[PDB]
Amino acid sequence: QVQLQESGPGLVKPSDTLSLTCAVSGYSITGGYSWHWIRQPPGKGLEWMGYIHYSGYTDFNPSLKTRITISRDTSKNQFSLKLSSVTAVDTAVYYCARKDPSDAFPYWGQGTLVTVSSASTKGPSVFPLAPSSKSTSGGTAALGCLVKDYFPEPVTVSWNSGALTSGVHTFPAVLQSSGLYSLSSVVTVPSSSLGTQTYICNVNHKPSNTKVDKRVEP
Amino acid sequence: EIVLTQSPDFQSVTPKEKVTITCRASQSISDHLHWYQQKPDQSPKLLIKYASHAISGVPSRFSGSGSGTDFTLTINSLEAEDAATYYCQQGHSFPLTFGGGTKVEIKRTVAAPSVFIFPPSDEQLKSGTASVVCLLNNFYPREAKVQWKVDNALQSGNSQESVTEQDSKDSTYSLSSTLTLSKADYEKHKVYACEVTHQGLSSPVTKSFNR
Repeated sequence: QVQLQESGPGLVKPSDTLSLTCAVSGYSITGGYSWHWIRQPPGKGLEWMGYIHYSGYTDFNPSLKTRITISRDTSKNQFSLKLSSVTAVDTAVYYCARKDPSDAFPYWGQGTLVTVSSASTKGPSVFPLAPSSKSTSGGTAALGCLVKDYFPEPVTVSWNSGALTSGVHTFPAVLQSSGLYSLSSVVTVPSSSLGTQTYICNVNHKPSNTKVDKRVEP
Repeated sequence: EIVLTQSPDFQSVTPKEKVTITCRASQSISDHLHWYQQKPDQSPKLLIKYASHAISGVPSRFSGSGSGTDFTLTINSLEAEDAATYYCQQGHSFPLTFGGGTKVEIKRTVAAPSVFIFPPSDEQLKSGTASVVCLLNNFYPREAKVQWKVDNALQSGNSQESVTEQDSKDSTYSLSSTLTLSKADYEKHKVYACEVTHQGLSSPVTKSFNR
């Protein structure tokens, strides 16, 4: 088990330079293999960016070479990525990946999304979608969170700290006319559980440092 | 720059059926082609190596074959599990390259939307705007139409939809339509209706509320 974990500011302004680090745990970046950066534009497909070898040797994809560098801290078990003079084309999800000689990628990080705009971060407001039924109905009721007026992507929504998983649908964010994002998260429950159990949405927007719990009740 | 071209680009497969996917390289990479699966919001998952070798911890379901310029991946028995998009990758020379992907959708039986309507909360309301949302839960196919009615006046250009990804267990879609109005505009009216038109629904459904 290796573990790749990328961090970096998720919003960087255009013409500025994007910096990302991959913390690697459970294996040594100087032990072997190659350490790669790959990005995926939203809606698009994977573009391979460059890499650094266990030796410290690096190489890159052209169409990026003249604006991109990659370095490492062996003392910290991390390699890094610098992409200068950034434009909207660079709005993507960035992945850490450890490549074998195959040369295939068995291990990847979760991906971190960087979006490139001059616009400011906006923490969201959270409103409840009251359950469709009472606890004496005896069928299924639906209740949700509505996360509204935030920038940038992404926001994360779980129910009851993550104990509640089944029947949960989180809709992709929809870019509003004000250029602010917005989504809803809904859950369907047996109606009888409305009088026996409390549903909380946990809404999480790192870029504004916002963590909100909303108790959804009638 | 070896360029890779996959086929098809989108594909609709009935459950428990075979999915074939093909790559066409621009020169002979022989052995050196891998296949990844990517469900949405997740990192890709290696499926096939070299280009017919199986990964450990990967269903016997999946398999690959091909050489030089043409390669084929096959899922022998489509499972809901397999609602992803498939990539091939070339390992013959740098730069490293992936195909455009192949979205595979699972064509399950028709399901009918479960419709729900939600008044805007009084916290949001007290803040000037009112959002009324209509949840169409668990349906197939993806296609459906949602008509807002306010006091029977047909609303246009003030709504917005979002549609979820294909469920990985029952393979159905959910939809959300959001009507946004001014708080002033909100109580100039009494009835609010989400009218739903869909294939699995013999006649259109309307869900509403008052006050």
